[PDB]
Amino acid sequence: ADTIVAVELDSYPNTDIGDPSYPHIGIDIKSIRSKSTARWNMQTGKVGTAHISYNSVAKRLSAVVSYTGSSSTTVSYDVDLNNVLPEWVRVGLSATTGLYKETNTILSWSFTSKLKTDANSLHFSFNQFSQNPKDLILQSDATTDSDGNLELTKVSSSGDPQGSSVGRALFYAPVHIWEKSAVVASFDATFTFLIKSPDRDPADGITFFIANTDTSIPSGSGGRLLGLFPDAN
Amino acid sequence: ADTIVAVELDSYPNTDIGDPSYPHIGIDIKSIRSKSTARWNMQTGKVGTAHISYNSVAKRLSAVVSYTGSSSTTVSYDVDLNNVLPEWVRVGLSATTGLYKETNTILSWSFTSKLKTDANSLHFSFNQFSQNPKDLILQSDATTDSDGNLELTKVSSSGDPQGSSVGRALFYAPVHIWEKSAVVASFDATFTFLIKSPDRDPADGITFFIANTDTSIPSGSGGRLLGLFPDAN
Amino acid sequence: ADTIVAVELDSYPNTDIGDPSYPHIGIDIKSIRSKSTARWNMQTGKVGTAHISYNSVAKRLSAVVSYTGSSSTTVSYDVDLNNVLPEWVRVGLSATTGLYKETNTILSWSFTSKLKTDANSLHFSFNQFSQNPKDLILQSDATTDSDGNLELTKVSSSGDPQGSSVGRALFYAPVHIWEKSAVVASFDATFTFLIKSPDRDPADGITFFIANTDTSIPSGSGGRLLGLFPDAN
Amino acid sequence: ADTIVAVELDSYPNTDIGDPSYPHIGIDIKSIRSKSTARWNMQTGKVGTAHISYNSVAKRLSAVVSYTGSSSTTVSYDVDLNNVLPEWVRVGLSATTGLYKETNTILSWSFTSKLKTDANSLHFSFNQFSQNPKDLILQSDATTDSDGNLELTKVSSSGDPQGSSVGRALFYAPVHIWEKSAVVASFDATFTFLIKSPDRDPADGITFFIANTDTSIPSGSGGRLLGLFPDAN
Ligand SMILES: [Mn+2]
Ligand SMILES: [Mn+2]
Ligand SMILES: [Mn+2]
Ligand SMILES: [Mn+2]
Ligand SMILES: [Mn+2]
Ligand SMILES: [Mn+2]
Ligand SMILES: [Mn+2]
Ligand SMILES: [Mn+2]
Ligand SMILES: [Mn+2]
Ligand SMILES: [Mn+2]
Ligand SMILES: [Mn+2]
Ligand SMILES: [Mn+2]
Repeated sequence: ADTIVAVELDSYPNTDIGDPSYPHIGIDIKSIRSKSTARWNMQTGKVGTAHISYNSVAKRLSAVVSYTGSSSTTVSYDVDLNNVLPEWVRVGLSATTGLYKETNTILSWSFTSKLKTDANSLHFSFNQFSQNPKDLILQSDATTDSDGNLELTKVSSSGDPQGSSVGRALFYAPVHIWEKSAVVASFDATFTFLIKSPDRDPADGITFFIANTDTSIPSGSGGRLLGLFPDAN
Repeated sequence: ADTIVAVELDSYPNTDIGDPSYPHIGIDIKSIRSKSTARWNMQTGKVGTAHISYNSVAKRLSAVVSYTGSSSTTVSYDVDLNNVLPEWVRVGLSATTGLYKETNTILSWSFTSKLKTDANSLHFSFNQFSQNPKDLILQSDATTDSDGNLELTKVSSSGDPQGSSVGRALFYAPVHIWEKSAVVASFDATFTFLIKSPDRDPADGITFFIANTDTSIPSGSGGRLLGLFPDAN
Repeated sequence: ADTIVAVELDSYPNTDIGDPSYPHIGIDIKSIRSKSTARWNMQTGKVGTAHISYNSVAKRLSAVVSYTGSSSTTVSYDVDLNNVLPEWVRVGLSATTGLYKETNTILSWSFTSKLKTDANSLHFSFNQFSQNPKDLILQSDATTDSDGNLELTKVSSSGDPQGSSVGRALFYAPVHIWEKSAVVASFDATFTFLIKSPDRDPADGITFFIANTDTSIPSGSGGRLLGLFPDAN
Repeated sequence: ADTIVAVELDSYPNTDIGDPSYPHIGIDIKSIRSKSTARWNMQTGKVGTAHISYNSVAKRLSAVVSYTGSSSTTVSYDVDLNNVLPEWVRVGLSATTGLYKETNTILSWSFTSKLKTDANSLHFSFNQFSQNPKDLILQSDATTDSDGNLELTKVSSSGDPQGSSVGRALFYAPVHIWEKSAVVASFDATFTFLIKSPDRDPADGITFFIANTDTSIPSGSGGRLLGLFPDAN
């Protein structure tokens, strides 16, 4: 299986598998069962912004989600990512839909990682996406539309979101997030998203994640498993 | 008085005023009495590197000091800097010497701050310093030498450090580290230093600090007070 | 007098003083009489974007102005800026109005300069401006409005532009754009603007400029002189 | 065949194929026969630095090579790279040796490309290289040594350079250097190198190049052809 670290924007509460009884954002460390979660006042229909940051010294993975002119949602979890993730990784975005749906549009995405022992670094940012982006590995249904937006999950020609869909987008170049005796390593990511839906209770969510470089959509990882895990353990 | 936040590289143990009985690095929040300290295996004579980072979401000020081919020293303190510092600040470097001395040479210094509500930012970096640097506010004895290094404390023409000296260097432009309803704010700083000394027990240390924009060397802030505070409260 | 280098977005054709008989953008080197100009298809009422770049090796100052979904305007001039500008400078934005008016709103502004001999650098960017920005030197009428925009020239409470106005905004920290034996130096700047006007022929324009660090609005530098020069020589 | 743009640090004068009768750096546009060259006061044994920059507005490819405490070598060529290169490319470093040899060690390499229509970007930098770098495509003999240096051409266990060797290193992620109606696109690259040799006349050189994303070492592209072209046309 893969090794996964992620910040989930969980729109549908799957109380049966540990999820709180309300939309939320959480930090997942090798398990869909978030190590930490926080109430997310979902603004279906409005453009949101997610910011994720971490550094090997403070060892505190944090994330904040906001919408113009409205309070933000934040979540943090203390953990030394060097204990979880391998030295070389690929970073990406994933999203799913199940019985209930929603659009999982990504309008922009930037990422920066630095490894000091000087200081090697990788930084990329898309304010728009082109169809057939050669610097992205699109998995599942994920695709880029004519507007320059990244649709992680299927969206009809009418723009209507489809259920039971899954997709991911990984940056092409692997990233060296750590090495023995490195002095400090850090990474920061930001993405803007647009979740729309005709459903009274939209599902399932969007995530920013980091995994082994050969990561792929696990068998039956749809719906409540945000396309990151094979099961709910 | 000033409002000060700092990461101190305390070379001399002043046990009388809270200091541990060994060289150390610490985080000071409006008091020379560090809120958190860690043992610093001082490498007198070798070039060291300090890295300081913080973001408004994780709210954890961290710092790591290292030397080539040798373990590093780290220290962190959980605190919401928005509660301590004013919205506009100036960042700088300070250093002192008392009865016992040491050189407090700065070879390079970089700093980055971002404020998102987009994202305003300020970034500067010196790999060398020119004499009469117009983008630095030099306070006390602090000066730039012919080699392009910043000498925070007095150093004889022979290169010998002098005791009872104090100096600071602030970046010229004020920095807006926070604003109401900002989504996230962060800053990161790095500097390389060279502390040399003929003394068996060198003093007193070097700090990276953030304070009110009109900050200045407090009356009798020399020696064990690292040129940041008027007293030891 | 001051030493000035600038990229002018000249909205009003002052044919009497060398100006072409149409709105234009030009590169000015110590003279309002541009060394090079190009036809500017002014989009009064729409948000424009200006990008200015230069490096000591290619020695070619360039600038491009564009508006969404419409062709751009470009202008270049080969010149070694080390022959014109002093080693330390301040960069800024200026704008004016005369008999005829227009708003000269700046929505964002970023700047980056690098000097290698390593590589010292300065970078700042505002996606919004706060009233009473401590990292800007506002000259003349220039002010920040409640929306977070920079109004270089007077704008009535109703938003109506006023004639015979002048204003400039300089970044606070001086910039070291060059030093003897430097290997390469470069700078890049971008700003977005909004020029509105009830006039059939709006005036006078907006500029990005670089000058001596103590530069100020020259006596009677209003109107066609874009607040940069004392006369039209 | 491939589409190649490159800055060559040509250490051996192959006068028969257009080369000047002295070591030189040049800009090659789809031909080993440089469109522009300049005398290179080669400092065999000392660490050199190369800086390459270009932007779609000025349309002037430039490069400068220097060594500590000694004059630099510069070369420029006016050309709209959008006419030569395809929209998606891969950037890299290449080097060769023929009858005569030299080491072609790369100590660091950074690259930045921006495409505005906002502003997509890619930036990476290595201050050291790890063996088996997953974010580099190593071609030919190119390899990373235990010191963290990139050896483009074969170097014996004793550190002695070998003749008749060729190698290249490409960054893993493709780069989108241009798109229709883009406002401005730019790229900048820097690398430090170490060329050593026991030969009275070392060969053959090092280059930074940009080519089609599937570029590879052309058949018999060794020696004077710097591993970029199949012939000398
Ligand atoms: Mn970098
Ligand atoms: Mn951040
Ligand atoms: Mn319901
Ligand atoms: Mn910035
Ligand atoms: Mn950092
Ligand atoms: Mn002792
Ligand atoms: Mn920099
Ligand atoms: Mn640019
Ligand atoms: Mn008219
Ligand atoms: Mn970028
Ligand atoms: Mn450059
Ligand atoms: Mn010879």
